[PDB]
Amino acid sequence: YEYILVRYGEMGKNRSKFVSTLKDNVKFKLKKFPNIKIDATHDRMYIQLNGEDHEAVSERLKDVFGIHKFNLAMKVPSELEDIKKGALAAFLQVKGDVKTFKITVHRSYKHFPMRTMELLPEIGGHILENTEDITVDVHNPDVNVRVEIRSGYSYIMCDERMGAGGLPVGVGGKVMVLLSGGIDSPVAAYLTMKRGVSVEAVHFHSPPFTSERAKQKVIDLAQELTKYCKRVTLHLVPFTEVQKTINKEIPSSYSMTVMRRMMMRITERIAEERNALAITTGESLGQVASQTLDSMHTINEVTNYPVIRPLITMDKLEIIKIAEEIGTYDISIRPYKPKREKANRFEAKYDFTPLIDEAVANKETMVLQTVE
Amino acid sequence: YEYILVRYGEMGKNRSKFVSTLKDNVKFKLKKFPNIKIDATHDRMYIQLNGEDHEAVSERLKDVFGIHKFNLAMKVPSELEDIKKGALAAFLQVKGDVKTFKITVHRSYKHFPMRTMELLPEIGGHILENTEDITVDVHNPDVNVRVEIRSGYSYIMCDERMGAGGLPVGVGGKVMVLLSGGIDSPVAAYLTMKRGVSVEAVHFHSPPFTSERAKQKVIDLAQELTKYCKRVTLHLVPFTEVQKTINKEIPSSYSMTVMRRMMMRITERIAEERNALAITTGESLGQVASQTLDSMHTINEVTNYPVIRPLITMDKLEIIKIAEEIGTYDISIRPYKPKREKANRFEAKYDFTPLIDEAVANKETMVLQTVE
Ligand SMILES: Nc1ncnc2c1ncn2[C@@H]1O[C@H](COP(=O)(O)O)[C@@H](O)[C@H]1O
Ligand SMILES: Nc1ncnc2c1ncn2[C@@H]1O[C@H](COP(=O)(O)O)[C@@H](O)[C@H]1O
Repeated sequence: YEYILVRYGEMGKNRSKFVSTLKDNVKFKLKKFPNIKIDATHDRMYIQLNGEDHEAVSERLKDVFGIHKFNLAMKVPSELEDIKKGALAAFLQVKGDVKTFKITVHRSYKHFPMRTMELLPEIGGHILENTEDITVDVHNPDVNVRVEIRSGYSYIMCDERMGAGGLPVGVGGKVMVLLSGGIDSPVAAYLTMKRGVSVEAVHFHSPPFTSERAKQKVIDLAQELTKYCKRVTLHLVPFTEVQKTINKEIPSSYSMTVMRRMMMRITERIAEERNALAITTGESLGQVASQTLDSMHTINEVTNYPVIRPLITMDKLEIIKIAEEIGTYDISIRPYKPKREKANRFEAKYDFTPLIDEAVANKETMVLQTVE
Repeated sequence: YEYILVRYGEMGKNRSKFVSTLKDNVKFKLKKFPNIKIDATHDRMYIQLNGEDHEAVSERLKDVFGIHKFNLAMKVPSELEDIKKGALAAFLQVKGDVKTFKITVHRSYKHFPMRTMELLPEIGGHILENTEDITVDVHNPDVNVRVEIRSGYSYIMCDERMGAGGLPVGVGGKVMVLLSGGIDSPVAAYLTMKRGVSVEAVHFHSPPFTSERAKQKVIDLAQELTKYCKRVTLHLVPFTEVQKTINKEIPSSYSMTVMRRMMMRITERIAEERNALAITTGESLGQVASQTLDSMHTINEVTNYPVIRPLITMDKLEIIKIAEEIGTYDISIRPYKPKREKANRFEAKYDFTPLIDEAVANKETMVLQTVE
């Protein structure tokens, strides 16, 4: 009711970069709760509520990567009486079938006048004589009342919620994610972010002979991903001229291979511009619509940038499960052996460099946020 | 008791390559059951048992990638009487608390004299008057007795077992997997195989100042992986001289970066020799012992071969879970920001090409099998 105490996932200078990234991301997520103050130490993040609805704050906190668990806590002055009080207040904030309880005491303030042995019956007694049909269970308690005793101030909590886990978005760096309208790529973007890497999305569209409705899918997908980070930058690359030239200059059996090669070349040029160190795709091995190893081998020739492939060894079912969980599935669902020698030999016949450079120069950038 | 009918995972020329790969892998797995005959059509694989212990065959069948499910079946001639018989025999082969049953009839042979409507009470009646304390349930049956009626011969089955899933090892091609003694790399090798890609393992060891016990770990890990494919080819590359030269020629802050770059260069040279189209690693993002994106970005400079990274966005817990499931965990457990400009500038100072070529020439190859 007074505080939310967030416990970090897992991590010197590495912790600083972790904490301050988490701070900024949490701050941004809760900015529509302007009364809150946040102190983030190297071991714990303290969210001072100052009247702000703890439930409302909780519902937004659970979507932030980098948080293992968090607790709704009471911060009370550190003598027995103020401790007794805070325990009760914390206890009463627990909705649901509440019939039994337990008290647990961590004593970090070693010079506290009373012993844990003695504190137990005291706090229990105070909750007992201030409730109605409620007893204690040491073995099967409904509500665990945990008392952390520190000097000056002490925390009481009963309400432990799971966080999203993973790593604060931004701590690991930045990659470009190749986003398309299928089920896969948004999932891959999501998994990248969960490991603390922020993503900028890159989408190739060919405005005449691809529809606006298909472009809206990608925008909608990028919009949905805003739930998991501060903002999603979406680069829309006009691909139509490159697509046309490939049809004219390249033998048909290789047109798709070269187009994907051209996609990767352009994406690398964007990655450099944006100081991104890798490129994410939703490629996976061995599905009907998934490319062969031969295809992958031939397309990857054009870049020695890491190509992060989160779904590389995942099956359709686990991919769909996640897409459903994160809520990109129903948007995605809207219904709209190559060799290196030959790929090179065909590309030798026309200089795609001006096309590549213009496509980079012509990209449009949207910046999406969760619109509260 | 007479047959095992395997149902395929999921997949023209693509099915042929799938079926015959599965056939060869199953054949190899069951070669110590020499009486068995295997017919594999494009829709089903039939294993004629010919007296061979079906349980023993089942226990080895469940570890073969490419099998969704399989059934212990009876193949009986296709008139009512031989059908009644086979149903009972199939039913009686079911160990466990058997008290109720049900009959289900798929009628693929359209010109079969009797209708499903009539077949139901007949087969049920025959099992009823030939068992003791057993009735039928249409809603909550212990044993489902499924009758597939075809011309000439018909199948009865009650015993549906799950298979390993994934894709027949070999169907997708071949990659080199970089294998080390940690928890990760064997898991990555395993996940690669489950998507139907066979792996050849590559391990760098530096015989004087790495132990034989550490090399035995990798051998043990490769041995354990033989459970999931026909054989594991393990390449042991002597790395000591390259390691020494790096210590002498390279500034210390970059020695590890260059060593890994040298590893990747050698591995690519081996991949080519072995007609492998990619390289698998157990790299993941954002664990304490995992490399940074900067590190990954700088090491990947030296190869434009696909680098398959199955665990790239997995956490420690899911990695450990799998390593435990596949039984590599307890072997692994045995206790034994770089920039491209600087990496290149330092490597410019000494020609590592002769070292790279000799290491490739000096690799030793072991071939491991599951030793029944
Ligand atoms: N039009 C596109 N724009 C951006 N990325 C794409 C596009 N098409 C495909 N991709 C990326 O390439 C991956 C594999 O392509 P595919 O095998 O054609 O589904 C997808 O998961 C996307 O990450
Ligand atoms: N000595 C080695 N031999 C072969 N592969 C290795 C070796 N050391 C590391 N690797 C590979 O590189 C990956 C990441 O290395 P690391 O970040 O050092 O654990 C491991 O998962 C292995 O696939």
